[PDB]
Amino acid sequence: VKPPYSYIALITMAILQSPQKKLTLSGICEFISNRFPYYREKFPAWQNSIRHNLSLNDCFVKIPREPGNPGKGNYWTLDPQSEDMFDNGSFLRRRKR
DNA sequence: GCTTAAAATAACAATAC
DNA sequence: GTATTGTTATTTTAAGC
Repeated sequence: VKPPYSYIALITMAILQSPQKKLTLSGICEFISNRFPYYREKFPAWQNSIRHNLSLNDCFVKIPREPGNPGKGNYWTLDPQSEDMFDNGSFLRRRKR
């Protein structure tokens, strides 16, 4: 059902798409599932997968189980670094792996 | 044809409520 | 006690030499 793809890319865009300086792991899961149905169909653990490609890359700060996460109500905050490491490049989705 | 790197995936673990 | 997130580590895939 279609091959896999770079999540970091979708992530970088998920964060970039939000220049408001804010993001939510859950929100992303929705933004992705909303974008890709197949992904929301199989969802072979897009939790760690996303969160992985989400954190493992940008290297930002997130908020764990807070007093305002009834189900999937969390908050993720990223510093002005992701857009920095990106702007520098030119949307390289590999970088001579 | 082989190895190396990075990307992608999965499982657990820790905190918080 | 339960629920949500976070962190780590392992795996797999694909491209680099």
